[PDB]
Amino acid sequence: NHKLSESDKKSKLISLYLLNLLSQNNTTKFHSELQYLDKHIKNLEDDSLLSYPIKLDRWLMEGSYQKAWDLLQSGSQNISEFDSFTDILKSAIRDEIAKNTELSYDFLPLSNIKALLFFNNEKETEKFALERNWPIVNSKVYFNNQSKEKADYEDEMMHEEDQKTNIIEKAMDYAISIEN
Amino acid sequence: ELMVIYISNLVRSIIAFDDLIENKIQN
Amino acid sequence: LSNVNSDIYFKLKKLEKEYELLTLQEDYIKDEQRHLKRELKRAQEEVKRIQSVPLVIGQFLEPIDQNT
Amino acid sequence: ILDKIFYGVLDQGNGWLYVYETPNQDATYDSALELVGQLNKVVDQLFEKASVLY
Amino acid sequence: TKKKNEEINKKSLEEDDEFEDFPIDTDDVEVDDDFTNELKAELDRYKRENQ
Amino acid sequence: RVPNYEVSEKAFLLTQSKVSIEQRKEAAEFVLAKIKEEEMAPYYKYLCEEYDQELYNELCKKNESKIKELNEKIQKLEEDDEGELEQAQAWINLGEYYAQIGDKDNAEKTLGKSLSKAISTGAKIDVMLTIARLGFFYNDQLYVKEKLEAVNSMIEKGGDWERRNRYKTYYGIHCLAVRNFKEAAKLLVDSLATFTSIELTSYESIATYASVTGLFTLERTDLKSKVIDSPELLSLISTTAALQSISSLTISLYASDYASYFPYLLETYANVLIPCKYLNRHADFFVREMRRKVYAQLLESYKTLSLKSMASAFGVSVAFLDNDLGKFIPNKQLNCVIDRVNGIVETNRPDNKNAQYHLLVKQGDGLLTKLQKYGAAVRLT
Amino acid sequence: ETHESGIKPYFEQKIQETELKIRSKTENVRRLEAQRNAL
Amino acid sequence: LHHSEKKYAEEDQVQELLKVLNEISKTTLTLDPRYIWRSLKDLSSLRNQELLNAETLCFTVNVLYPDSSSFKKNLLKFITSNHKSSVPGSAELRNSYPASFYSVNTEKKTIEVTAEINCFMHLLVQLFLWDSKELEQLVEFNRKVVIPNLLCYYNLRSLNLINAKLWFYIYLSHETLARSSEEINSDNQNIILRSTMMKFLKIASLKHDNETKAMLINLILRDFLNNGEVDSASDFISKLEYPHTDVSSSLEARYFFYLSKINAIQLDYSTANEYIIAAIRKAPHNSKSLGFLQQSNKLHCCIQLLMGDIPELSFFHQSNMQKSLLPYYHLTKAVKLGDLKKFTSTITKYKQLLLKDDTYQLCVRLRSNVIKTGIRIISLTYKKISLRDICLKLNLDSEQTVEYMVSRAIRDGVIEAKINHEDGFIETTELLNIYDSEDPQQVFDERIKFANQLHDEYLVSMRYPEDKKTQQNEK
Repeated sequence: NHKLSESDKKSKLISLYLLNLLSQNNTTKFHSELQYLDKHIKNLEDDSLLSYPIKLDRWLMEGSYQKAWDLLQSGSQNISEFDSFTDILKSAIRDEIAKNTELSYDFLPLSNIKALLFFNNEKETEKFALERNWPIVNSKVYFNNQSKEKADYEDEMMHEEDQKTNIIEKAMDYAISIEN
Repeated sequence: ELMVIYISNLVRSIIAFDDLIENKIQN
Repeated sequence: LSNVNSDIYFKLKKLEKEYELLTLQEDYIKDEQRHLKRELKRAQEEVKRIQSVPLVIGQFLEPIDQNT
Repeated sequence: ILDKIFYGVLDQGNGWLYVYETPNQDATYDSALELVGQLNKVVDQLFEKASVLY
Repeated sequence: TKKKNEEINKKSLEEDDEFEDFPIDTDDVEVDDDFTNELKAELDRYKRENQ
Repeated sequence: RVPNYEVSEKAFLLTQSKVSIEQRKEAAEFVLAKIKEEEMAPYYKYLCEEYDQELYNELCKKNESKIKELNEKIQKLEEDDEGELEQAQAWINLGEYYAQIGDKDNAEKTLGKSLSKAISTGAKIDVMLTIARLGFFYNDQLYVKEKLEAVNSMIEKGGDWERRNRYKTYYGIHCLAVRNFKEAAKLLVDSLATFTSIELTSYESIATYASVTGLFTLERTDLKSKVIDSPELLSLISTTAALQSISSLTISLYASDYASYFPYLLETYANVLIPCKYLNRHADFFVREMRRKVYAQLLESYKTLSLKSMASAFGVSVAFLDNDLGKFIPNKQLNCVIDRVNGIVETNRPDNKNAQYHLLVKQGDGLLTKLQKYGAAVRLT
Repeated sequence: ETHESGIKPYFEQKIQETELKIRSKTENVRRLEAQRNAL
Repeated sequence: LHHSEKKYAEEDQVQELLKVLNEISKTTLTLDPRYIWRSLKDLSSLRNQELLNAETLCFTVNVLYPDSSSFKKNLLKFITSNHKSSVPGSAELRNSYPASFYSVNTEKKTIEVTAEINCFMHLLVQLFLWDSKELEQLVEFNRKVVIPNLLCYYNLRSLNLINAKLWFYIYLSHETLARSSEEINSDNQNIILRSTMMKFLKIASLKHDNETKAMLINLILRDFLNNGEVDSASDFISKLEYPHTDVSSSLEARYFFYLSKINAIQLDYSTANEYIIAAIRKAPHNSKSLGFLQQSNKLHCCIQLLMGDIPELSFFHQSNMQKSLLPYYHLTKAVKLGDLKKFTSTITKYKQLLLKDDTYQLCVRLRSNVIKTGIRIISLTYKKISLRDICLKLNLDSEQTVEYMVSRAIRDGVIEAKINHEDGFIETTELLNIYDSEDPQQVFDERIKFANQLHDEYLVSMRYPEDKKTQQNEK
């Protein structure tokens, strides 16, 4: 019970921490940290600067990336060293969507890639495509390539016989189950 | 079979107790 | 509790080989019951040979007995 | 179609009538549904026998 | 009575009896749509005659 | 006894403000005539809420009259020497007075005396049922449930075939009144043949209700045999309006003219489901089911249909169809999805090996749950 | 007494281990014995 | 009057004590004494109500008293000293018998009986404190005494079974006083409460005593939920030293309840749904489990809504637990439709009720789930649907915003569709018949193992009573 045990620096330092966990792109760890604080910030410290990372998590959870992106930008008009985690979490947004859009279709018009992932220039677009192993031929991407190639590489590992489970394997287990 | 052997055990408890009971009556 | 400690060295060391023998007896009887499974089947064969040809047709009259 | 005197289906989008006769369904499994059905009564009776333990 | 100690210890941790705090404290998913529907089907026919 | 069902249904129209203003007041004149005739002063107090003190003086008077009549009679009878027989017949007349005034509680008490001295087993069953009736009069179904249970104990103790016919109809009404429409469908179609008029909701009402329970439960095939070709329903013809409305509906379903089906559905909702008390509460259950069952039959006959074509046939809009069907799909009888853009309603129904796989895997999982529970229990004990 | 309360976990480990082995052995050998006799 | 009642009351206790005492000192059958000890407490708790409860005081005077006399004095002093026959040796009803405690010989140290009598005396004391609510001073003092007294002894397996009930009481009394109103001294002692049950986890693990291990693990995990370090719980729970060998089915049910809570917030419903259901079955179903029954129903509603499942409407309707499950009911509807507006109103209005049980924490996160669940149901109904139609229905801002919340959702394969933006509809990804697919082989594999496990279980167990019955004398 209070004797300081609070600070002006406390609200600030807690906010930056939280922000850091989001830039790692760990939803769980963010929740874990939150629960540690939760009781002691409910009305004792209230929610007014601590609010910036909670609002950001919320939107991304929902999957409204549009919304997330807007607030990131507006964070620099309510800068309190927010900038240092802003930049990281923007690269995060693009990675997440890219991963999703593999399952959706194989082809995006050059204009659609730029719009969805929030590229500001076509330079950023063609750069990112190279790092995702997609060529750009005639202004059209080509997700077709990398998807097949990833399956091929995965098939080479050693864990593995029991993970797929052979027909020969299934029978043999049941037979000795009986003959124990 | 669990049940059938189990029912026998319950009865076995009774016959065992009787042995002790029957020894008292002769004494 | 000084007393218990002494016994580990003396008595119980000798009895640890005795407790190995109980593991051996356990092992042994799985093999013996297994054996009687095989035997069961082989005995079945014998019975079947009797059932077979040649045979002679009779007329059953009455029982005298559940098994005769 | 509903009476089941030739049971088919009518695709309007092509204006065709496909008619189907004897659709395959696991017979092995037909025999198993009655077998599982018996097992279910049996476990209720068995427990009732085993109510003597309590 | 053997269970009784474990059960008493456990109830405290759950929070007394929230079941009895609650009354002190304070297409079955949504409404039948057929009344409304009456109004709709009739209006279809009105249009339909004149179509 | 006899007036109670008539009184209550009129009282229920007056309660409702849904029905036409004309019918509500047409019913006002009629309920009033029987209110005075039977002296309903204790019972008027229940009815006046839910939508003269003379009725009460008339009451109290009727009380000392009919109340006294039976009293001194009952006493001369208890003095006179035959205990078993004479006292109990008199206690049956005692229960009749409370039953006239619509007090279900005191009727129960005196009729209990009647039973107490030994009477014919058959006679005891008649008496239990009388009490049971008064449970519908209040609309207390919980009351009926327990009363009817005591009858089924005595039905086979006696051997009574005579009282078994009544029990079928009362039990039909019970099942009808409650949410389970399954037992109702069975109990009531056989109460058609064995209808006993004596203290029960008219024959015309029973016939209508049988059809309702018919439609909800029974397959297209199973409706044809048991309801349409049902010899009684054809003997009774369509005279009353409600019978006509429900009957016509049945017919156009089988014949699969779906121009005339949906107008009949509107009619049965107005004139049959809402004014019947039992089916006011079940209006929702019945109409949602009918919509799903007709649409299911039409989807079975088509790999593919247009939305415009399904709608046009019904006599509802394309917009209207689109909403009403999307309520019914996740409850899963229709078994279809709708391509909005192409406008096709494609129909996907399994009939293969998959059918026999689901049934097996589910039943066999239900069995394993039971083995675990019971096995683990017996080990501990 | 006080000394021996402290030094006990050296001794206690070995004897309690050994005892557990007896309990499980007896259990097994007599269960299998019943099976063998029936067959 | 007063004396006679206490004496008779004391006598009743003396009878019970003697049964369980004889039992422990005659051969080794550990499990039977332990069950007896559980009933003895309850019997005594129902007893106290009547024939006065200063029967404990009586017994203290008439036993060998090392520091139990002064502790008892301490107890009356809290609740104001009332003396009336409270001086040691002013009753001798042992009478120096070899049948009911030899008063001289114990003092001499030729025979020893203060061992067990001491362990029991603290147990009686704790039971009385909690019933009354004699907390404050007595709690700290109790904790202080019992720890050097029980560690004085060379710990048995027997002794361990008694002290796993004492450990619970230490934990409970400290907590209850705390939630009444905070104090500084209460947090100083908190550090010390964590350290003692935690150190003891290692001791209990060497002794491999099952009752002790189970108990300590539950307390340590509760402690972590109180203070909000999910991280600490992770390291602790990787190792599973939770025995399930012989412990009370009630402890098993309590353990699974912790696991559910933690996993859920770590975004796993695969394990959570299994453990809260499992716990209901393990838990008794008496009128003493009303607390437990109710709260299991409450956590499970949340777990299913989080995954995206809609629980039975029937589940809340047909329950007698509907009164309580009023917030949960409302959540279920809001989510179903995908209507955003209803959800905001629900969660604000029921803030306090949800916050008691900390389900409120879970409910913020159900904002994602409102929108997503309405789209699971809409894809199911309409196979191919324009983003335009979705937007108008559920109020969602524009076709670009809906695409983003959906794109994320289908990666995880909740909705199971694929987007076509170069045409402009979203097309459900069918699996249709799965018998046709190779799905059933995996289903079978598991089930076979479950059957196999029960057979082995039947077989080990069946023998257990039989071994006893044979050896006993029979006619």
